[PDB]
This record gives sequence, structure tokens and C-alpha cells, in this order.
Amino acid sequence: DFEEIPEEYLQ
Amino acid sequence: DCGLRPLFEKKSLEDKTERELLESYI
Amino acid sequence: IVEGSDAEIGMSPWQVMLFRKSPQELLCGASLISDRWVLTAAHCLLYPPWDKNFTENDLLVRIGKHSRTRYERNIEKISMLEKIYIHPRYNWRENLDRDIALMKLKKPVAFSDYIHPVCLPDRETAASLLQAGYKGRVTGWGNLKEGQPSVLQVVNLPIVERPVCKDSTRIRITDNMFCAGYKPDEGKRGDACEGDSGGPFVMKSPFNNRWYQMGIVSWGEGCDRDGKYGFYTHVFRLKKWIQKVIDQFG
Ligand SMILES: O=C(Cn1c(Cl)cnc(NCC(F)(F)c2cccc[n+]2[O-])c1=O)NCc1ccccc1F
Repeated sequence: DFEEIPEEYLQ
Repeated sequence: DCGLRPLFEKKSLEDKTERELLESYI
Repeated sequence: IVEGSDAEIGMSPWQVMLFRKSPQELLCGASLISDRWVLTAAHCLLYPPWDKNFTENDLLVRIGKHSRTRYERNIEKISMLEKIYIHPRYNWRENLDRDIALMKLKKPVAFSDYIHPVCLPDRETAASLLQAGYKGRVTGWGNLKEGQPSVLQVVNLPIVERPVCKDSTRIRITDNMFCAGYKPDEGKRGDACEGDSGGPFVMKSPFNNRWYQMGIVSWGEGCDRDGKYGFYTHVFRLKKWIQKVIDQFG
């Protein structure tokens, strides 16, 4: 149930 | 500056249960 | 946390969330000790019995949080890891002895009203505060029962006598651990639980009014079980290792 975090960090 | 919280110690405000800790340090 | 309550905003500005990228999930708690270093339990990263062995690129560190699941825009800061350091003598085979690990962030985090480091104890502070009966505080987003919380939970627990800790389990307890929790007859209760591992057990010094991290949530048998207690990594006993790593690797 976690909210989508910015892809800028996923990279 | 470690261990001094901006929203509490630095403003001289106590959190709702910290007193319980201090009261245990007999 | 079991039988705890919602934390106030900015109550534990050193609380860190270890977040897994894929799937996106909460792995453990952790703590900020400087603008570049995070302290956590080694079992959060490496635990062969469950085939757990994460590397720097598998994780994300989320600092300044309150709500467990929401991306607190403008409040929290998400950081990448540069290097993970696990104690060379971490004992995952038997009793989680020396359950401690350091994580160096890629770039320093900027402090704010919600992000601020906790102090590490000196021998004197450890000597005067780590006493049976004295209470510490544990925080985390872990399970509430052996549903996860909406926001950061907090619970204050008393340090327990070593003999009592020893007599409550079959596990071999070492000098690198201490246990905390209420006795079954004490009435009050509470404990850490799944998801809380790696989090800080802190105490407030009545001498200089600062918060010091005395332990790291390490292990337990169940959550808030009567006659059982939570076990924590004794941070001071491992401080030389911590100092060693930090001054050797920045
Ligand atoms: O999940 C963990 C880590 N963890 C792991 Cl890896 C293995 N075994 C755990 N409990 C089972 C145990 F028998 F006690 C134990 C302890 C040490 C080594 C092996 N085993 O078998 C344990 O606890 N800790 C979270 C936690 C902390 C305090 C209170 C409750 C709680 F769940």
C-alpha cells in the first residue's frame, strides 16, 4: 500500500 | 548538535511522554 | 510496535526507513547518526537462513518521515547508499551477536526540523544510563500485533536485569545485547515487532538533555508475549568498531 515515489530516486 | 530536536529541545518544548523516561532515572 | 502510540511530528528526527525498491516495501528501521551515516541491524541486510542478502543498489533510505506509506513531498528525503558495512563478526548462524551495520549515503542529507542526528553514547553516559529499571524509547513502522500503522509509533520500555533476560529464552545471550520490556506482573506492556528491526532504542540524558542511541532493535520471540523480552544490540560495546569504520571510510 506504499505510494509511488519519484522515479528520479529509483534510478 | 546531535540529540537536540529542532521541534522540542531547541524550543524548550517537551514531548508528551519524555517525562516518563526522566522519572525512571532514579 | 505493539501497544505503542502515534509519534508526534518531529519527535524522532533521526528515525530512518530502510526501503526496498522492488517490490517497494518497508524493510527495517534505522537511525541517522551524521549527515552521511546511517546505523541499522545487520540482519536487515544479511540473513542467509532466509536467503536475505541485500546490496547498496537494492535499497533506498528515507529520512524525515512520519506516515509509513505516503511519499511526504517537501518533507522526507530519499537517499541512495554508497557502501554497506556489516560487522565482520556478526553471528547470524547462532544468536545474532553483533547485529550491527553502517550505511554510508552517496551525498550528505541536509538537516531540517524533521531530520536531525541522534548522539552515540560515551562510556560515561552508557555507564550511568544503561541500568535495569531505566526506560528507553523505541520507534518504528512495524506491525502492531504479532495491520501496520498509519504513522510512526513509539513506546517507552524499561531495561531488564541480565539474569531475567537470560532466564526467558533458550538463546545464548552475550555481552553485546541487552533486553527490555515489562515483566508480566508489571501491568504495562509493549514491544517492537516485525518491521521495527534496525530501529533505535534511545534514552534522554538528564545531564545534558540530549538523546543518545543505546540500542538497535535486534530480535525477539514473538511480539509483546508475556515472560518474553525484546533484545537490542548494545551500541556502546560496539562503538570502537563504529569509530573504526567511520574514520577509516569517511
Ligand atoms: O525479526 C527480527 C529478527 N529475528 C531473526 Cl532474523 C531471527 N530470529 C528471531 N527470533 C527468533 C529467535 F529464536 F529468537 C532467534 C533469535 C536470534 C537468532 C535466531 N533466532 O531464531 C528474530 O527476532 N527481529 C524483530 C523483533 C525484535 C524485537 C521484538 C520482536 C521482533 F520481532
